[PDB]
Amino acid sequence: TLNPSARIMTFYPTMEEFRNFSRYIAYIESQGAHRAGLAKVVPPKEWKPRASYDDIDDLVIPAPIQQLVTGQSGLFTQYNIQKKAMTVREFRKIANSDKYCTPRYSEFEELERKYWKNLTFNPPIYGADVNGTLYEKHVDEWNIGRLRTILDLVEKESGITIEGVNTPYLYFGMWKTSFAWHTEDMDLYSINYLHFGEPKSWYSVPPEHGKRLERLAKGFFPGSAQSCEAFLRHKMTLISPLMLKKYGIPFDKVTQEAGEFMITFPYGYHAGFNHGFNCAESTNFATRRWIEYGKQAVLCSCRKDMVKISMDVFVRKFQPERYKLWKAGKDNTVIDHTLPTPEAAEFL
Amino acid sequence: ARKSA
Ligand SMILES: O=C(O)CNC(=O)C(=O)O
Ligand code: NI
Ligand SMILES: [Zn+2]
Repeated sequence: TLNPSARIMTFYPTMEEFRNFSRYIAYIESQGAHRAGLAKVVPPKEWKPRASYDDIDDLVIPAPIQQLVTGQSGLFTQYNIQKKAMTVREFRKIANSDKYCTPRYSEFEELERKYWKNLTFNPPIYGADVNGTLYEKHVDEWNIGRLRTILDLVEKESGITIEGVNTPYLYFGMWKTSFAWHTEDMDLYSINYLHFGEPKSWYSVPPEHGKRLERLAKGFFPGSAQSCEAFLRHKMTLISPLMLKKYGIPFDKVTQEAGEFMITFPYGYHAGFNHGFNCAESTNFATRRWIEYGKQAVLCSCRKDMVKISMDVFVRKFQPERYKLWKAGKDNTVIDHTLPTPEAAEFL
Repeated sequence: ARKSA
């Protein structure tokens, strides 16, 4: 019906559509965008999150990670080793230097090839997980610091703050820096804006096929699966498109350019890599449709202090008629990944 | 608790 091919969709809102975030997410879901697990949203040309990016050179990256990768035949494991702090200024110099810079290429496929050929050599440094926002306090549209979604009920009612989830994160990339296959904490949505710099390429598995990817990864890494059910949440596992194709996992790819938003959808598996020096800002968010995902999310057991959000406030507020049953462990609801969020009543 | 890469 709506995106029967489940391919990644791109959207081009007017400033008027840009004004209401939750509504536009509802709209693109009514168009089937969520079926791919990932979507691109290009803001109108007039919109800018900030006027200029040169006043940021003194911003500190407290905990850079060197990404060491081991593996073969399209299956890899990534070990992130923490490094001493540096500024953006210092990071740019290392990123744009001849050792870590993007190699020469004609078309994207070549660069993609070089990424999967070279990802275990010359480990790069990733400026990840930096608390902060590059938005300007007066930008009211699609502000990653305040999106006004129902996820706020974690802070506003329960008083809990979870860094990177209900607060913004910055990511300073260089060539070959990557993010492994994962869904979001509590299978939330995420939003990602590339502020400036070289592109970020993404891979995505449709939520309706997510279980097939999990079985695949379990088969490849049984030791890891025995130790933790949700081990993919460790964000250590890299699997090439050739392997996905070989084993019959549906997926799509898309490249994100400076000034573009990417939205990931509940239980969308995604992975990717940065083309060169860049800066991205990201956070999680939610809609009504997410509540059932949150209730059913399989979480990491093996590590201390992992992100676990109490679903109680959500069930209580948006599903009062199911609350008693849910508290009793008797809620048998099955998720249909193809369905849009209820907020799209008007659009359909 | 925080988000980790
Ligand atoms: O930008 C990165 O390195 C990783 N980002 C995400 O996984 C996301 O935005 O959901
Ligand atoms: Ni993600
Ligand atoms: Zn675990």
